[PDB]
Amino acid sequence: IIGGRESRPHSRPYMAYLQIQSPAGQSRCGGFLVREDFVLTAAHCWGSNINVTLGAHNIQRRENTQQHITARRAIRHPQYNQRTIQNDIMLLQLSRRVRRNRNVNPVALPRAQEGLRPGTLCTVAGWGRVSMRRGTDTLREVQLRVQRDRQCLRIFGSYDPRRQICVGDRRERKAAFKGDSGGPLLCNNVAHGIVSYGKSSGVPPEVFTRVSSFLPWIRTTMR
Amino acid sequence: TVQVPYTITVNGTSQNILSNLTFNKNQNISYKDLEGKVKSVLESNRGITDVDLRLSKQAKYTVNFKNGTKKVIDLKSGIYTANLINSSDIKSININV
Amino acid sequence: IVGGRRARPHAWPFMVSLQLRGGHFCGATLIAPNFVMSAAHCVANVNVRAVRVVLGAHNLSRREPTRQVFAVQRIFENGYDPVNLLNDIVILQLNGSATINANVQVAQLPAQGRRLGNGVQCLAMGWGLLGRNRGIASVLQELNVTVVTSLCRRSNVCTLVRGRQAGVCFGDSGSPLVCNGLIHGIASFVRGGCASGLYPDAFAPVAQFVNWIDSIIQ
Repeated sequence: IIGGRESRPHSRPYMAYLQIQSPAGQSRCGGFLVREDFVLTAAHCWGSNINVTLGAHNIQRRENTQQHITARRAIRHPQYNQRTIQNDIMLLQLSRRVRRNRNVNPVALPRAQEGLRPGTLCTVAGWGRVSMRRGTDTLREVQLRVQRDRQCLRIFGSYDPRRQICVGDRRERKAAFKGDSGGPLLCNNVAHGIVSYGKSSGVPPEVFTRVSSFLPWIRTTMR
Repeated sequence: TVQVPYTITVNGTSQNILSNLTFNKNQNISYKDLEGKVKSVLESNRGITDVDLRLSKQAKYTVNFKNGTKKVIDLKSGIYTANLINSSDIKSININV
Repeated sequence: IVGGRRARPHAWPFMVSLQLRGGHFCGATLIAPNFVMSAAHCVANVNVRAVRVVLGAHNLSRREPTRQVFAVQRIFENGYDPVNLLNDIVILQLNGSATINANVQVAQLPAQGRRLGNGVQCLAMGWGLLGRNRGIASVLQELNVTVVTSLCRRSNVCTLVRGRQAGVCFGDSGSPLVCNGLIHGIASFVRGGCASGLYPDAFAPVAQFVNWIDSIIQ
């Protein structure tokens, strides 16, 4: 998280921390629990084999609170375009169910088919890198502003406001950055977006997947 | 047994993922080897294939070393250096296509 | 070296191996008892603190008694351009002088401005990869090669192994090119891959830099 402050421990019990095995190395993402056995994340956080971690805060400590679960399935969206990062939404189904409690229980998705409204302040969170050289052991969070879809249509070649949200004041140093992919964008304690891409420089605005544009496919999939 | 972080930029956009290339610690490799991993992650992370690299206007990666130096390498240039380079001297890799 | 043979033990007493923990990463030549010569890109992205200079080696896997090891105390470059691969030459001052013997000797340089012509017979060498796969050599390899002029630069010295896929490979950077008993080249870069059989290898032309080399070593 760029431009943020350390999150209060377990104040956000839906956060997942994904460890991903690639053909050539490892990748690390965030995600969020949307049902007691289901994690919502990004689709470019897919790997052959994915160890999920719930209920953590200091992710580099072997904590009493954490639950370490592997992903039974990794369901990428069928129309996910790798090249343009279009339809960047993946469901992870856990290999055993979580114990609901103080530090592990899901966040709500939106009621049918409402993305967002410009000007709105929302919160994104994750264990992503905080700068070009350092990362975090701990969950950190920053409060971003929803932008007018004009901004992104000028800067990103493949931005689609039907399925994506445009987020982040260009003037502030506030964004989600590397390692935050698949984290939730919360407004009113509802996950309206999934952290997806932006410029490599961290320079806002950046693009989130509009969760509510895939509500039919999420229910279907968990069914 | 070491992790080298890399970033990929394709057509201006870059996924917000923390990506790592695994290397055996303290292992001397060449820039063919480095190019083949760069071509690898370009295909897996972004669907970017050799004919895509060829068709693009310019495609390169930059290796940032821990001694604050950098080396910038063009993927469409045929040229590369007959030097072995140490895995554990690499700080990070920036791919840009 | 790709397509080469093992050299007679200590046939080239000026051959040098530059090493870090993981071992050899470039070649080099002894040009004075406290001065070795290698290619610029060899050191540009390494920490010179750890470069060890191995004089008098033959099989890099073994303990050798003939060996002598120095650190680099100071480097000298002569307008290195890392993008264009121009003036790809560097001189390293060791933290001591070599005990010259049958296994450690100084090589002999050409005259300033002497340019080699198309067809000259030369010898290339190094502990580089033995083919496009496989690993660093153990025993120092050598290869008879022919200086060429087509598909090259006036600021480079190219070689070719006609009708064979042979040439330098990774780990040969900074290794000498020998022509008429003199060191005329410094192994610099390849094209379209090791041992292409189509594109010549490229050596930094040592004779364009002779005045600069002399003044530093006296």
